[PDB]
Amino acid sequence: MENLLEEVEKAKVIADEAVKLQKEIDKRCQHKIAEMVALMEKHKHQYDKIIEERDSELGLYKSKEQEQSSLRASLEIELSNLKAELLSVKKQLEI
Amino acid sequence: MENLLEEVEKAKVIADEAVKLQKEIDKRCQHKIAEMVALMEKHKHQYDKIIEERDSELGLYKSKEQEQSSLRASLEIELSNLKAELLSVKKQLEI
Amino acid sequence: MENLLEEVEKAKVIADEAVKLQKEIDKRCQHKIAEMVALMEKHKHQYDKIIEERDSELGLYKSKEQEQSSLRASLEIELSNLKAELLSVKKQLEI
Amino acid sequence: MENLLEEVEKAKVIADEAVKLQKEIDKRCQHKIAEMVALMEKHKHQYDKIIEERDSELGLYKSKEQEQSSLRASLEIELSNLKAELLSVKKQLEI
Repeated sequence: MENLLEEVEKAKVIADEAVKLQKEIDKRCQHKIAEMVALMEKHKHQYDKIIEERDSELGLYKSKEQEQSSLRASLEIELSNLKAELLSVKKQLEI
Repeated sequence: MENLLEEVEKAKVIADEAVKLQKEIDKRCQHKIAEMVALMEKHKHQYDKIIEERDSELGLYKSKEQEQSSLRASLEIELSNLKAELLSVKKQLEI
Repeated sequence: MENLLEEVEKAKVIADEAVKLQKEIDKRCQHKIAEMVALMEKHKHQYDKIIEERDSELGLYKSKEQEQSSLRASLEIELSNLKAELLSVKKQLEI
Repeated sequence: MENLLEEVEKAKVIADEAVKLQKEIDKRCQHKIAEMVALMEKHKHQYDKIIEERDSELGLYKSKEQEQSSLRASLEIELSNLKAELLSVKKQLEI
């Protein structure tokens, strides 16, 4: 009759060990998901930082490219004015 | 005297070709930056999607883990009640 | 006649300033590309680390899930053996 | 005496339902980990693609920047040669 009592005790112990082991498995999987979510968050914030910086970057880039284009315009006008004054002196000498 | 005129023309042509080549280089670098920014944006949005989904995930997970724990509680109480009634029958038989 | 000399000097100065400014622009764009490439490399290596770890993870997970399943099997067999011995005692008492 | 039989049956049913629910939870967590691993893999491969392309990019960039520098050198030499021939003509005229 202690047969049944011992068998119910084994049922209890088996159930307990199975439940604790499944809790361990579950927890480990949850922690993996947590750490991957955190890594993704970190990367996402870094990309946000870069994309927010690029607007100020473009403002500065626009200022500099405008100055660059103005310089090219000046250089072209100057080589043209020079070629013109040379065409003038050449004919003054043709006299 | 056409020496100077031709030399100023070469200056013009060299300047023009250098300016167009530097524009090509500049544009290519800008397009690389654009495409990398776009890739980063896509990844960032995907991470946002995942992290926003995980909250609903956790709501569902909580409901299911609560049901699970309630079931374990029921199983423990039942094996205990069973062992107790067996301890009762065993003594009733000891008579 | 110093007109032309001064004008050629201005051409030289304009060309020099334009070239240095375009070098600055170019360099800044190259450095942006560099830093973004480095960030991508860092992220890529981190993902490599995670994906290489997950194989060992799965080995451990398999060991634990096998133990879990064996425990469930034991619990089922035990509750069945118990119900059977109870069906036996019940009839022994029906006598 | 059917009390114990019914109670063992309830233990069996509770255990079965708890085990199936924990399997569902476990599976859902594993599938989340799978899908996140796959997303990370996709991103990692894309970064690999970009970083492998940038080497050919740099080869082309080097060719173009070398041509650019050669052009600047030509422009400088030409404006210098021009200023020199002008300094020559100016003195020939000073006579």
